[PDB]
Amino acid sequence: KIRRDDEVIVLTGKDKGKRGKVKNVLSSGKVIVEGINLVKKHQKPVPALNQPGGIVEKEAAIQVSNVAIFNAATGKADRVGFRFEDGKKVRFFKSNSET
Amino acid sequence: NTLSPAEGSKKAGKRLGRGIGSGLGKTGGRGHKGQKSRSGGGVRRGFEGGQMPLYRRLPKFGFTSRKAAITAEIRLSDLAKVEGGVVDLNTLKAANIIGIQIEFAKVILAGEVTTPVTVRGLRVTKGARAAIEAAGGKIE
Amino acid sequence: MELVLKDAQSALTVSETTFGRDFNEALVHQVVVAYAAGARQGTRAQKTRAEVTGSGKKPWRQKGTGRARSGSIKSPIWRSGGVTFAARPQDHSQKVNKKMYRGALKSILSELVRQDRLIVVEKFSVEAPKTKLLAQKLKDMALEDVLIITGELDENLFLAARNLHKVDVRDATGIDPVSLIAFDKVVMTADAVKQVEE
RNA sequence: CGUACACGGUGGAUGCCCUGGCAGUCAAGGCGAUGAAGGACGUGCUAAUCUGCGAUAAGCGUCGGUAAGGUGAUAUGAACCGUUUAACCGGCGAUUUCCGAAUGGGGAACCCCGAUCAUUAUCCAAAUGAGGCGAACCGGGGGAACUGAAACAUCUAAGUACCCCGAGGAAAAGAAAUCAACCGAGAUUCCCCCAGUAGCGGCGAGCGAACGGGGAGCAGCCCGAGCCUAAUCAGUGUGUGUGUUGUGGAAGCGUCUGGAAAGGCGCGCGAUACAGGGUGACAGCCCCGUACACAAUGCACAUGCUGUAGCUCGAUGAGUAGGGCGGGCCGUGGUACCUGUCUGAAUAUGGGGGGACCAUCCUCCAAGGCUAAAUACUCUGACUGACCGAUAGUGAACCAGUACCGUGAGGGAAAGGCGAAAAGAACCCCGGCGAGGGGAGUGAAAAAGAACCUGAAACCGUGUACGUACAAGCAGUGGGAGGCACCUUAUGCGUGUUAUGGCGUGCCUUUUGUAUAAUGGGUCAGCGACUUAUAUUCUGUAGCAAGGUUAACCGGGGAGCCGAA
Repeated sequence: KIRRDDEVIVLTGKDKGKRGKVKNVLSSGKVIVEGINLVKKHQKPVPALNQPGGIVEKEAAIQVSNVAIFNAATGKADRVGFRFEDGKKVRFFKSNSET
Repeated sequence: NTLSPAEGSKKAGKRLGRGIGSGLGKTGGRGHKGQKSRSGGGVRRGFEGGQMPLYRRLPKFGFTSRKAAITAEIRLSDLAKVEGGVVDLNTLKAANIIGIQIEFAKVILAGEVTTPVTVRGLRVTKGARAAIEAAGGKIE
Repeated sequence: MELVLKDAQSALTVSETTFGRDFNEALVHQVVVAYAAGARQGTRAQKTRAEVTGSGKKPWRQKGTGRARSGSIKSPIWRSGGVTFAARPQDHSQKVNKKMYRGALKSILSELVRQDRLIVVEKFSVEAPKTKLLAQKLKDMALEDVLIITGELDENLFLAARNLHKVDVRDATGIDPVSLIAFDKVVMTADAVKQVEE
């Protein structure tokens, strides 16, 4: 699954190629990564979608479908950041099949 | 494979008899429709088991006779001749389908083949005297 | 005659068994037409307790009416009520057994000794834990198209095949004509045949 | 103003979904005067509800598990805690104000004390018991009626409803003065059968066993003395089979559509693990979970062991058996059982019983007592269901047994869903105006905006097609003439609609007869009315065949039933 203590790599959105850590995950499936932000009116570095209106959620609203964590396949993506105190998870992290 | 099988689960196999429409059959479907013997059909059924009566009133009646010995145990010839052999008196009857908790019986020459085994029984009728005499043996 | 059995390797021959009964394709097919889903609550006429309540309880003018668990029954003028026009005490079936049901239960057992039918499998079949092994033993058996039919066995319910195409697992003990031949076709095992013989 | 349709609204059906019910199954099973159940009232920074607690108040402590996230449901603002490893999960311990069955007394929660009955009694309440609660089941007593008998006083419903008292997790029964096919069976209940037979009955309707057999479960023993020690009693040690949570746990693949797949299409896989749910749209191979594994607790039923401790001899219970009078009740017949009054034996060299009485056989011996084991329900935990789906289903999937009603007992609703996220209508104009919106913005498949998915009918508005202030009425049909309007079904072939003419008295039950001044409906949708055991008698089909089928319980049986004179 996806965690907040992990780094993601865009692959489709206009932010394709950008790197960053996962800010937070909502029960909606969307994930906001430290980097994919938008320029508000008074030019305030705050993530948000591009649409006119009053008060709307923050976050650029990224999708786990176009992201890139640890995909077991041939892609253009590269290294990705990932607990350790678990021990058993370290074994999976050591394996080139899981994490 | 991983494709939804054409079928296979519960209502699979053979059934009972002729092409049954739905569950055991009805007569008067739901809603409204004749279904009945017309007239004042409702309150309570017609018959009662007896009559009014006129035939049950006081015809050539009788009465309940006392319990009988509940004799009358078919022990026909053959089926005992073409079966087993000698010694067939009061001791070897359980082997055959002749063994009532009560007592007595009778012999009814169903066949004529000689055996010529002897048989007690405790009863006797016509034909009983015949056979087991011209063939041998002694009845009681 | 001698029904040739098959091992896990679907050998050409193993043991032998058979059943004696005048097969009736018309009757067996006359079997696959009666209750695939025919025990789903009928709608008879005269089959239960039903004891009056007499006077008392709750004040209010009311007449004698069938009351089962606050549910009306046997009362013609109410869902599931008395059917004045007797003869057909249930729900729409078919003008139709003591010899067709059972007789078929026997005739079916004879349908197995037929060429263009199933085949007996050794007892080791029930052992096969996996399901893929079955698909294989059914492929080499040259009867992979039997999945298009159904499947059976003996002892306990063979789980390892409950997934295979069309498979209503059942035991030789209590095998109604149903499992005997799903859609006038089937397949059983060794011990099964023996248990079914009786 | 008639009718059809179009756009918008009203309304809410329908389609889909559903954190709910309904039903079955397994496991498990009492609480309290060490004052419980329930209720009242507090308690979180704000919190009005619910839940958790309770003044160390949705919390405190220990151990173990677990883990970095956490501070209940509400994802708010503020803010706190956590590595001196919290939250959370399991067990246990500490504490636990006042009132409260509390019983000192009074009392609609407030003020002062062991109240009442009873046993022991150092008679000092000093030492103890009872006084409450709890789904049904169980035992011992009291005991109807309507109803059925198509009247009714026997009978029947009832030995039921209801009432009184009481135990357990289980009770009651019980070792035979029995049964009685027998040179036999042989503690008692329960299940099946024997019987719907014997028997009872205005013998009318109805009522209705038992012995035996086949099974489940098997255990026998104690009241005077003699003697001596392994029944019993007292005490000690103290289980095998477990309860919850966490650990050993594989897995986005490709193309296309889309904001997103749990799509279509292609391919592969799990299975001593072929339930279900979650994850942005139908993923058993994404996550949990299902089989599985391990550790924390409770129960630990039993066994072992110490001291007691065998065994032996004789007898065996009179106001009883039995009889009479008056009743209850039972299938109980002069031949069931029990209560009340009166009378009243013998005694094993005796007596009772074997469905009549009295003399003669067989069996067994009362008038004393105890006794394990074999089924019930379903609050609770878990699972399942070809069950229903929010005018369905429990009254309750939304504050519900709440709103609300009655003095009270009691009665008792309606209201589901935007979505990927958040939007849920910013900004501007008008106007008296946060109560009337153009415009515009939001959108995915929201033909989405605060009871928001879809969103019909009755119906309303505008508008369109077409009649229409001489017009006669089922308002059609065929024939021939008229016009207007449209050439997504080119062919002298059709529609919308209408002018005029020839004909034409809605629909449904009751009734001999109803269009009818016979009866019912204003309209609409939904809802709403012919079944569950068995027995008997016929009919259609089909296998087999004087043989045939079983029932309890076992794939075995053949009891038994019907037929065969």
